Amino acid sequence: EIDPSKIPGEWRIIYAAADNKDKIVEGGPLRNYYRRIECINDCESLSITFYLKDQGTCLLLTEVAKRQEGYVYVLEFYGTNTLEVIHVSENMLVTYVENYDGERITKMTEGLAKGTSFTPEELEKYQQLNSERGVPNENIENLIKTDNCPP
Repeated sequence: EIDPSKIPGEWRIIYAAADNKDKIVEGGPLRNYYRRIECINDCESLSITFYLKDQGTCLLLTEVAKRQEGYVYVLEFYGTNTLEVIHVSENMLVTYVENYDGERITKMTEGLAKGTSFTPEELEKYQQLNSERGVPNENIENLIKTDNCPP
């Protein structure tokens, strides 16, 4: 059960995982450094602020994802995406994204944090969510360690 009151916040991304790992490694289009999620009209839309890093340059973007059904949203960004908020707590948010780039479908997750770094229970929860959705835990990338764009 998703509590929409917990969705908004100054989130940072710790981990991402994808079946097509090339999408989320450094230089990949779906390696996105979160800064903020804002709910618009009671989460009818999510306004998501994040950085892309390209050739050493930090690109600060805000993209708006529109509600499709429940907490599944849609946005065009390097292809057609659905983005689902699959877990949210006071300190953790996990997304599940399906991206179609005209050639491949990519299934991926993002593990976002507030406060201190992911605990062991948070790490395990993230891996369990991945396994439930067929996203390989062997394809987990640590994003926070390469996030050197402005706070």
